[PDB]
Amino acid sequence: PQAKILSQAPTELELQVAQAFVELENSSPELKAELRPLQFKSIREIDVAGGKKALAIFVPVPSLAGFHKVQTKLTRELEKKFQDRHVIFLAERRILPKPSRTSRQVQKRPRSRTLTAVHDKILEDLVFPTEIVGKRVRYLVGGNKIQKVLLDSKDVQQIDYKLESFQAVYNKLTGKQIVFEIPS
Amino acid sequence: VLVQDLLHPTAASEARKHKLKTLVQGPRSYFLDVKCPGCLNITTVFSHAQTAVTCESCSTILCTPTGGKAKLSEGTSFRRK
Amino acid sequence: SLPATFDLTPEDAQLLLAANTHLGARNVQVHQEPYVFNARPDGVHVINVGKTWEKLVLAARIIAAIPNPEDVVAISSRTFGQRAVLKFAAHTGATPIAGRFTPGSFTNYITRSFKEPRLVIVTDPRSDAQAIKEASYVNIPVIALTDLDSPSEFVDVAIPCNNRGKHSIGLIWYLLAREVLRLRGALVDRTQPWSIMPDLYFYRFP
Amino acid sequence: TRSSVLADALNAINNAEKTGKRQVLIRPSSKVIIKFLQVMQKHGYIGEFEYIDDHRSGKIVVQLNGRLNKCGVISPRFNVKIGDIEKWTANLLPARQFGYVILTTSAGIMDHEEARRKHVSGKILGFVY
Amino acid sequence: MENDKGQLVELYVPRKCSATNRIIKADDHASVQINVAKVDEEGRAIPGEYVTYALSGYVRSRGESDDSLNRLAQNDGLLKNVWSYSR
Amino acid sequence: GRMHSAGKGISSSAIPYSRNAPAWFKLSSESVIEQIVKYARKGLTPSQIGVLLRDAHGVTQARVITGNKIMRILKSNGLAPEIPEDLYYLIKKAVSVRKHLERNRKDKDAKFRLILIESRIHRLARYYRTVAVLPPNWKYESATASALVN
RNA sequence: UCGGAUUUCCAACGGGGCCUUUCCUUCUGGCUAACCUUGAGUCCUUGUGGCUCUUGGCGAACCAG
Repeated sequence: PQAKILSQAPTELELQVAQAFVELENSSPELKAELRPLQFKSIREIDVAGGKKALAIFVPVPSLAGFHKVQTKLTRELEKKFQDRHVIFLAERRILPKPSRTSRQVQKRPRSRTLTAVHDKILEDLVFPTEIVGKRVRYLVGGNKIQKVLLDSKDVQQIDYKLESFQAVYNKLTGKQIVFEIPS
Repeated sequence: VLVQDLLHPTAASEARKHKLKTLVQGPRSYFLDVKCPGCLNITTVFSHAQTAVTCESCSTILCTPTGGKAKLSEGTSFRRK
Repeated sequence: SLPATFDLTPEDAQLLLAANTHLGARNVQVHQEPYVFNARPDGVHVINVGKTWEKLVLAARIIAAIPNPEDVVAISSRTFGQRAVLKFAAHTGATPIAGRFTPGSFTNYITRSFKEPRLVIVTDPRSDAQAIKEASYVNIPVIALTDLDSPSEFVDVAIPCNNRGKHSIGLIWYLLAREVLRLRGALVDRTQPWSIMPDLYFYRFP
Repeated sequence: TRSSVLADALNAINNAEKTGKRQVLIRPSSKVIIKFLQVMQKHGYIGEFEYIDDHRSGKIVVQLNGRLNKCGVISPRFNVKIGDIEKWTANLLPARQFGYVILTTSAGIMDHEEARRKHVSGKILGFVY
Repeated sequence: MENDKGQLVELYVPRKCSATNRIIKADDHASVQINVAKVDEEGRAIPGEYVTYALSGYVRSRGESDDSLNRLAQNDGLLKNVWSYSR
Repeated sequence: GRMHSAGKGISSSAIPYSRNAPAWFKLSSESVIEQIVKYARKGLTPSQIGVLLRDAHGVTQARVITGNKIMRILKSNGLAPEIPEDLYYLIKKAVSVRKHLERNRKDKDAKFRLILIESRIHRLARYYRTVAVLPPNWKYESATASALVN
């Protein structure tokens, strides 16, 4: 049921991922009990400068915690099957435009529906399960934003091999440049 | 004091500054899992408990509020967080 | 810009530990807490003698930078420093001013106490304070031998030692003397210890 | 209470330059402050600097090179028109040759010479030379 | 400063300080110029080749010229393990 | 700092940088919300409820573990009192000082402090009367205060 | 080239229309051009090529309310 777990739009790699996903359901009595209603929206394939590529799994919002129960073993199994594809979970957060001076009647846009909140949720989920312990934005002399992001010391090694992939993801989704660091 | 780093202070000197007056502010307190021997049970207690945290079953005051920190009862196991 | 030839010697480190150069002052100023290693529980701080050694190395570099060896002047109103400065300048070629500093020795181009240094070296910046203030008017660099509560006004390169114990003072002048002479070329080999004992720079009384 | 923030920021920058230091810590931060320091950084009265988040309102650490003589704010933000610039550049700058009275126009915050070139005007924040 | 012919029209270019990069003026007598001798492989000073530093009268008078010269020397590799950039 | 006095006292709680839930805390959101409702039907104020939740039950902050504050939850349950807590304690303290002045007619210091407290009441009541969390008919009066506290 | 002339290249300097989750939204009637149904002709390498009409629709524009 690879089109069941997809949503009205088949794509080649989406059918591959959903097929492997049903196969991972079949290798488990309880992971199938969670992952069978857990559908997902779409994918993005984007290459890194280290030879391989990465897959942003676009997941709907109100099921993301159930993924966060299970995304550890699921990213492990999907890094087993589809090699040289770094597995990333990103949610689908529709932004709203900022109203101009000639802006016909639209309701009070939530803070979550803004640009920067969605970018912050992106950075929250890119380094799941570890927590960003701080953001320090460095402004160069030529006026070039480099966002330094700090990471914890509990779950280093799960993300430590995925760093340049995360840089490529963030420089592709918005064009802003970013540097991760783990403090001593 | 002419050229120094304020982005990366030394952790010892940064450890002595006031709670509100660090680089990024944040608390100096913590939590505890305590066990009274009369129940063998984990009770979670904040380090600066303002009320007398009594155990679940027995009427044993596990900590008393005195100024800054709560004084633990005599004969009580504890561990942080 | 330094070979590993310049590094700290075990013999010199034994000397510096024997002289109580590490025993710093009780109270420490703001600008010399880099030089503190730690505070003993009796209230005496500990001076990083490796930092001290490399400060002597850089001071010896600066002393080597003056071409004519006469413009280097050593200064002491300290009693033990009188002995140390006299024997230093004897072995060096520099000129000494022991005891009381005549004011207007660096100003006042008429008088007989008029000297024109290009470097002033000071045992105690508190006891020789007027020499610092005099050097602050005619563009002279100042090398001082500062203890941990010594005032650092108008000073250049300052060496953390103990100005209380006479062994420390004589040994600091001793090591600076030998390192300057090794940098000159009269002490061609570096393996050679300086043959004159540090007892010649220590102060005596019958 | 604390009424202006760019004023306090330039106060601290100017005091640390008077003492000859290298860095400052500004608390809080603002968008206006960031744009102002970008205007400074474009001509290069300062080197690089850095935002710090604490979820409240950021702090800023500024590296300041040696080049700032004096910066300041004009605290009632006066409305200015185009020729009016020739008044304020006659008041605040040390010469006709350099110095930047900076304006807040509807096309952003920038120095007065760009607003000559873009042919806009607005309000006034401060002066840098 | 130059003219319209592109030729310079000043009396002298001032020396700037190194600790604070400000101008050492024609009568700052509390300022100081430092020479540190370039060494040989044997540890002999090269006679006519120095590394120079400029420490202005404000810098020196405030009580900072020691620490600042330590910083400048270790950043130019004349010291090591003395000046710590974090305090 | 410190209107109606002169101190520059800073003594407050910090707030940790972590927005999200604690790592070691392993209870349910509905569990702590039901605990809040239980303590509210016991008859406590949200300050007291937050204190008892971080002392006994290890619940650090209500907006950390749940998406709502304590006052949003008591408003969602129909347990919000008729006036907010701070105005209530100010009127309570004013009633205490008023009774003390009714006993002792000579304490000029209690008179001065009562004037300060009533000033603080009027400023905070203008704030609550602006944002429509209090009816515009409402006005602090003496016998009205004796009715509202006693 | 018989003092000024405008291409190519080059920095620059401001500006407009877009695309990146995104800027003026419609309903009802008239006005041009383009994709499609339908068969017809003028040109040239044999043309569903280019130029032009025939009844019915969609998209981008012009106007009214």
